[PDB]
Amino acid sequence: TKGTSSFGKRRNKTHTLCRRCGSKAYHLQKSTCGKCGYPAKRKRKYNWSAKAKRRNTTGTGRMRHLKIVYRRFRHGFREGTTPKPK
Amino acid sequence: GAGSVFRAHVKHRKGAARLRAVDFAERHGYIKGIVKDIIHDPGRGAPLAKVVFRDPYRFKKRTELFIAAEGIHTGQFVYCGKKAQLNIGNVLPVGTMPEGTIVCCLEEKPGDRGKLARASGNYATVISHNPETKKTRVKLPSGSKKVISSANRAVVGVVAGGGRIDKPILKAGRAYHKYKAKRNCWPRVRGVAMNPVEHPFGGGNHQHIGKPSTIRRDAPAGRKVGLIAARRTGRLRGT
RNA sequence: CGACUCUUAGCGGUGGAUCACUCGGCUCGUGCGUCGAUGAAGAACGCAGCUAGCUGCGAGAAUUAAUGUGAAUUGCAGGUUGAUCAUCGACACUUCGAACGCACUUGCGGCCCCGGGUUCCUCCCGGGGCUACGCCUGUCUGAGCGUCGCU
RNA sequence: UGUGGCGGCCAAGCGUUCAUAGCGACGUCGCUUUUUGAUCCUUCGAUGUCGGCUCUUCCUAUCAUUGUGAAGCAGAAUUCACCAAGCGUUGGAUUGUUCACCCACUAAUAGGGAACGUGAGCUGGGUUUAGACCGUCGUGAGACAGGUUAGUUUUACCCUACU
RNA sequence: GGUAACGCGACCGAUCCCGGAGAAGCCGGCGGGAGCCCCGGGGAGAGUUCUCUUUUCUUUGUGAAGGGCAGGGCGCCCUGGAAUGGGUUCGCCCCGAGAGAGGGGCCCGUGCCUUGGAAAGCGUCGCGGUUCCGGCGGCGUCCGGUGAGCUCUCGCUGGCCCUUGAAAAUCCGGGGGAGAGGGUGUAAAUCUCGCGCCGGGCCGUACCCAUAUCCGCAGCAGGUCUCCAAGGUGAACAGCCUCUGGCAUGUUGGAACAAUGUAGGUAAGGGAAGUCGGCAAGCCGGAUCCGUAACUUCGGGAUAAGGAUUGGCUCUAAGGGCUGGCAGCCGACUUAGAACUGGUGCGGACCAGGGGAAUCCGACUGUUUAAUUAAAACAAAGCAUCGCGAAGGCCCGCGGCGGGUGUUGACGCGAUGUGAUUUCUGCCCAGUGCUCUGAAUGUCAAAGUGAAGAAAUUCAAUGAAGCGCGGGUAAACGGCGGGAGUAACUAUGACUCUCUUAAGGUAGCCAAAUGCCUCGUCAUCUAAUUAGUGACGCGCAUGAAUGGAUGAACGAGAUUCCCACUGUCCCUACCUACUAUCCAGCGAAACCACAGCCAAGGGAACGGGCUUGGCGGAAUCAGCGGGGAAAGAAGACCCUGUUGAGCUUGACU
RNA sequence: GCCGCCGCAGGUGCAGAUCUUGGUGGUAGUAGCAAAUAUUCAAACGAGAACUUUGAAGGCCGAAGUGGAGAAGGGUUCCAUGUGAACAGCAGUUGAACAUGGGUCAGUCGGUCCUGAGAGAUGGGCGAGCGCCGUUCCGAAGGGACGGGCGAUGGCCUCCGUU
RNA sequence: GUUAGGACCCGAAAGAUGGUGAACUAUGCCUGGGCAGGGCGAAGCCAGAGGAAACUCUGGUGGAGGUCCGUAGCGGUCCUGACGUGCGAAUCGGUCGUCCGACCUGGGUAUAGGGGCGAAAGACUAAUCGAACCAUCUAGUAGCUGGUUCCCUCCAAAGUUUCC
RNA sequence: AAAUACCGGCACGAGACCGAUAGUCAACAAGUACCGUAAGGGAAAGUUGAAAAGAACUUUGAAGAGAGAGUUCAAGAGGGCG
RNA sequence: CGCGACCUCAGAUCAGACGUGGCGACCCGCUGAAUUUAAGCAUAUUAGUCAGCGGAGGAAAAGAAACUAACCAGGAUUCCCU
Ligand SMILES: [Mg+2]
Repeated sequence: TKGTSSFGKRRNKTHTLCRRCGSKAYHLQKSTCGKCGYPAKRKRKYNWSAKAKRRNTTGTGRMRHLKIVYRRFRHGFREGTTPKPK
Repeated sequence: GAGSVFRAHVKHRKGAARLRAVDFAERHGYIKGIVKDIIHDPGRGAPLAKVVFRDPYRFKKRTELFIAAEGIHTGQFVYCGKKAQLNIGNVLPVGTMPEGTIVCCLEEKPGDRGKLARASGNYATVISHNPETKKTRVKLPSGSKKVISSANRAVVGVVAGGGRIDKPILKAGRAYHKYKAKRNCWPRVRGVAMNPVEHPFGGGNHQHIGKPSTIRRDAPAGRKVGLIAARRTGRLRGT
């Protein structure tokens, strides 16, 4: 009676998708995100979680500002100049 | 247990009955209020009653909750103060009343608005007064005589609802609803039937105690279970 | 004889074993060694003529204006005085999100300026600029029978 | 073969009289594993271990029946002994009972083995998981050849053998 | 306007204050109004019509929004004062603090019809468009009284609580008169009355709600939150047959009818005699009428134990409303009695009690180890004490006048020991723990004082709590002996003496859930009883709130005997269905050193393989369980490792 | 693309390890397609019908249904046309199977307003520290408003939103 | 040839650090729903009879319980039945205890690991509870088992003295 | 400030390292698909032909599936084709 | 009562400047347990150990004497060798 008859009562989900990190880690009762942390300003990270570091890296996302930071660093930080016309 | 389970459940019981705030009108004057209605408050065994006053400076219809005394009716003028007369249902200082007066809702110190002797059928008895330095010996219902600085005030009469514990409990069906209303600690389990890993008196194959139930007062938590510093035990012989 | 049990020569099936190929992994060194409220990192959602995923981009949305050079793409529709690509110093850069009016049910507030409505006389609709925390030197404003000046 | 059981030797002697019908004191020679002991050879990558129900063959250390000897066998009857396992050797009250006791009857109600015969053949009544009761001991978690009470039993369709 | 409840059409008015709805438990009974059903006649469609049948069934009206009339509740104000006590409910309660008799009046009206509204819709028959058309024309869209029938709503009244049955936004209601309005009219202000004009943002609206859309690895017998609910039989939302709606047997079809399986029944005769074990299985069964013991907490027993009856057809008698001692008209169900008669047949299928007497434990309803034990376990009604007066009792905490008890005050907060009614709870501080008291005090840290030394060092009194000291504490743990003489036949014991600690087991119960000896000794039931009941305690090791005696009714508690009946058995036999077998289609798993004709010998002391003797002659199908030390799991038993965990103590730190 | 020779170096020699991954057999065409009563004929698109269609007959569920609709949950599963790669343990023209398309419309329906159990920002204090106690608790806590006066504006500052 | 480092390879019975779970089970609070058909007549009350009084009987009304037979509904004593490589990693048949009150329960919230809950069974805590799941230390320890790969030639062993 | 450290990133070069169950787990639309209520765990996967010249034409058959032809050096390379 | 200031303490949509956080191979300051070694084990060892918190830089730390030192003396800091 602890098995198949117990799986039938399980219908009300507690965990759901978060809005900050975007993972199935938002408990509705405690109102705290299990992955990153919804009330706190800081993100929950640890050193023993070696695979959690390589799941969400900085190289996975856009780096739309970071690549133009490198592209301006390889030029030498000129500030709003114009190329020479014809 | 520490909390959140064995606490008393108080939802419909709103507020508490407090004594009137002291001022010059209770210091060297008196004032009249009316009795509106009495009602059995949930949780408390003794019923309460609405006593309507008015503020001498402001104009809001005030109200005060007091313990209902035995033999009182609604729609009655209650005076209160130092210069008030002697009748049933009258709060007044202790230095004005003579010795041998049955009072309840007594203060241990002037200012706490009534703590001592205000449960169902309880009253503290003034033994004798002392004019110098304002002292008063008052015997409590336990038996001890406390010294009170005579600055407090107390109503006259016993509390209504006397003799509630004289009749034994009729049935466990009434007892279950009564203790469910009061506090969830009614299924009292024997410590021998309890497990020895949490309760100290548990363990063993047979149902035996095997250890002295008397315990020293100087004892930490977990061990302090039983007769706490028992001087004697058994049948009370004489007094 | 036929059929069934065993061995050998030739051939067919499953398997991808051996060998070979590698725009791929592993290690070391060199010089440089930077994010962000002027809204960073991250997540979701949209953008192609036919467009699922990846890549690219943000309603200007598989990307603009400009420079070097010079006649592309392909399965099909189309055009040298600048198509393809490389460069980009100029701009755009959606919503949530350090996310900043409150909650996070996307529902509710408040201030100012414009267009219909009017003929400021106000309700309704649309657009824009605004509205968190502690702190610093200049202005602002009032508290204190603490001080004392003067009547 | 320490234990149980059996067969011979001499024959103090009992048996009214008389060692040898029936026997037997004292020692004494061999035997077996349906029993209790010792031993530790293999099995701890396991051979499902108590009894009760059904089941078959085999042995004789024979209880009766077939056929002959032998008495302290007037007849029935008692046994001592041989050939000899062909065919026979119940029911019920109690005990969980192996064991043991009683009653009625018959021809005898004789004694055993099969890896303590026997669960992919049944039964769990008691032992043999934890739950509780009473009594003793241990200060104490616990122990009582001292009990009580309820306690999950999986699969052959593969081969041989049988029909 | 009226004595008045109150009404009409708008009929002012701030700050502040007060009150109401909001916003309140459960149950029993009664009454009224609706909806769904029941019937007679009249209409539109069909079936039966070899025979009869005025037969059988479908159907017959109206929303929201305003007003009137019924009908209910009235704890709403007047004329009047009642005992020889009145009106009055299914029940009751009320009454010179104001009953009956009389007049008015508000609240709800969902029942009636009127505007909405017959125009729409439902059928029948015909006319077209071969069709596209809220098409076209005639008729109906009824006449009435009822009913403990089922459901919903409202009203009245009583009972239950040692339990008193929620808060917030919102609105108007009432005193209140500082102010706004004016000089005789077209007055000003004031408008909650009837109107007229413009809008009311955003989010979601499809399907299932279950033996194919939820969860269980899946077309998964499991779990699974709620609404609507026909006729007869019948007390019944019980069981069976039919109406509406749904369905094509749930991973397959055909064939014969082997054994052995699964589910059911029938079985001549005996009736638990088999087996630990009436385990399973079987009998009785409802209603009416008569009638009922022992013991008792007088309530239960009890349906005690026990007996008689159970159809059809056709009659008789009894119980009511309306109108004008009296007559007529409408009448809905129950009960009682009699004869005829059916093959003794009738609760004809469904529903559908086993009792009676004893022993032990627990009062019992109730919680319970999901998944081996539901019970004598626990919760338990009663009793007994311990601490504490907020400067504290207890618990939690790392911390902040930290929180809980506490929204609380000895009839209170925590803690135990036992635990329905009735009697007792004895003796003992020897020991271990608890409490009280102090300088008469052996002992006594740190720090302070004084003395010696050139200084680090050394010495002395004082020496806190606690220990020791004196008392109580046995509803704290626990404990409560042994040996001899002895009374007129003997057997056996009253009585007496000694050793010894804290007095040495008090009264009851008893070979018990408690006695090794022991299957202890006696009556009993039986052919027999290691079984049960009734006895004496002398008890390895019984014993008085770690409890004992007693105990009415009961326990899915553990045992004994007798009725009742049965294939449990004697002792086996027969039938049906689902099975199993063959054919079409599809199509696993376990196991696998290799294979499976034997006996003796030896072996790591029980082999299919070694040796010697018997034998072995294609290939498959339905059974069977003897073997493959049949598969399982580096044994769940025991021991060891200088291997780990939990409980517990005065082991060690 | 590779071999020998002279020196050097190794992740350099497999039969097992209840060795790892992958592949394939005896088993084996074996066991099996049995929880809940029931189907039978005519024609039909189609090559093809024990399972699909309509027409007829016979039944079951018996209002606590094998009925109609909801909530959680599922997320195009609803419908139309075409298809015949895989599934519906054989079967299929059919189906919740595949591909193209349609399909959910609110001033009057629920959320939106509020509080209950409870959570929690913040005064304050604690804490090396991300942070902790508390919901009034040690606080400079009403940014609202009826009226009177004074300068100014929009419409002849008349009266109102005005400032 | 030997020692230390992972040191021929693999292997537990456990310890610490940090996060996550009361959707199954268990206790509360708030807001709500449901629970046929019948027996027994406990209390209030009326009339009559007897009696000097006190008071006692008879015939009706009426509905009370930790009430019963029993539906819905809550769990499954026995047969150790069917299945037991199941429909099913705990189902079904006969069969019951209870069913106006210590009745079951729909949603939101509180309580999390030497801790919580617990009408008290080391009982339960997501198919896992004599101390939950995942990652790290960790390749933790192992006087102990299991295995450890070409050829040819020559030499050729001990199950012991003493110690812990 | 000076010589000191760099395992991540921005640009490269080199190697007595490995070669599709090896090498980063991932040589390809890899922390991707997928599982768990969650902290978390975590795969399988290269070799057509130099060139698609990818088979026109006849027949069986409803289509699936065959039998002859064509390309090329060879189908001895037949759409999962060293 | 009335008039002007010094000190303590006040609110911002006052003009204008800051911090919040993702990541972090190297570094700075703090807390910093046991598996194990000691064939057992507690002193010791593992071990200023993993992990946790705060923070900026291309480096940080770091730096000129209340120094080494008994020599016939040297004289800011840093890394390597003996
Ligand atoms: Mg017998």
